[PDB]
Amino acid sequence: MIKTIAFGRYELDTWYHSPYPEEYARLGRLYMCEFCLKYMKSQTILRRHMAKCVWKHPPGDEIYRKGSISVFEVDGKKNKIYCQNLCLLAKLFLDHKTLYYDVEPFLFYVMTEADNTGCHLIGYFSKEKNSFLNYNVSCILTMPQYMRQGYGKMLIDFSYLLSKVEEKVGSPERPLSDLGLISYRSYWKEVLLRYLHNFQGKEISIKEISQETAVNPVDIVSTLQALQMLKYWKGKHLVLKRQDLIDEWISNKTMDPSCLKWTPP
Amino acid sequence: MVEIEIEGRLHRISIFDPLEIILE
Ligand SMILES: CC(=O)SCCNC(=O)CCNC(=O)[C@H](O)C(C)(C)COP(=O)(O)OP(=O)(O)OC[C@H]1O[C@@H](n2cnc3c(N)ncnc32)[C@H](O)[C@@H]1OP(=O)(O)O
Ligand SMILES: [Zn+2]
Repeated sequence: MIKTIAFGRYELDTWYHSPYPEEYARLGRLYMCEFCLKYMKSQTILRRHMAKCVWKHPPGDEIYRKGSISVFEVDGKKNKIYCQNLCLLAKLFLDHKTLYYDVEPFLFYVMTEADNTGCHLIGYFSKEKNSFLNYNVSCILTMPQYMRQGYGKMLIDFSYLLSKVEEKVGSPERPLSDLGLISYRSYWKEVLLRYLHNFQGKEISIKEISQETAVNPVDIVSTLQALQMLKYWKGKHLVLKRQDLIDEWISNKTMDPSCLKWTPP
Repeated sequence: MVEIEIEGRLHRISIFDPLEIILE
């Protein structure tokens, strides 16, 4: 079974089983087109494929661009096959992905990095078109080669940026994997410390903060507590402004909102 | 409203009430 995948110039170890056809899933290695995400049995097949394949980026629309860094919005109804391949690809690095086959109700936000051969996949997140639970991310992943460089954070940030622009608040779909939780804590703490740094008033509601960041109140409260910034007193709750933490908090690993060009689908 | 624990105590907090931002 699948231990490795060739992806562009990288050779990547898989963490988890993913349900590819047993035709493919009985091999040890799997050869992927880095641009259209077709999976193949051998180098020599991949090689002929790259000679035929016209794609140099993901389908859909490019809704963020800042130099070499893009995000594309791909509709799972319009690009059913690309989105499926991407879900299969992701299950190799997620313990549990809820859905693979049915990508129609999803939009896929594919972040890339451009070099002279094309726009290379850094990572993605999926979004329900219409979430009863107001989840603004279903699944998020940064590819192994790109992990721990700040990209996942840009992705998360970009999810809440779409939320601001839609005038919604959002949260990631429960349950969070452990790397997901570590990543969302770091993001949320940062959003909170940033907010308080710029805020000058003597009081705020959790709701105001939620309305401004598009972060969910329970996620805010939850982070305040992780930060031991929620205190109790008289018979009311106070927010403790930890300056040690704010100044702790002070490589182009940011999403710049003036580089978004988007209408909600 | 939302529930959690602080300094060994159960607490419950509003998300609409203004909370005193405080220092020491
Ligand atoms: C709702 C969901 O979809 S939950 C499922 C989430 N997806 C996964 O688990 C798939 C596998 N995981 C991933 O793809 C990635 O770990 C992601 C997307 C969660 C994070 O991507 P990355 O690009 O590595 O995150 P990024 O580099 O921005 O770092 C995010 C934070 O997590 C920390 N971090 C990332 N990986 C680790 C790790 N392996 N161990 C400890 N901390 C880590 C970083 O230190 C950083 O925090 P800090 O700024 O406070 O130092
Ligand atoms: Zn291809």
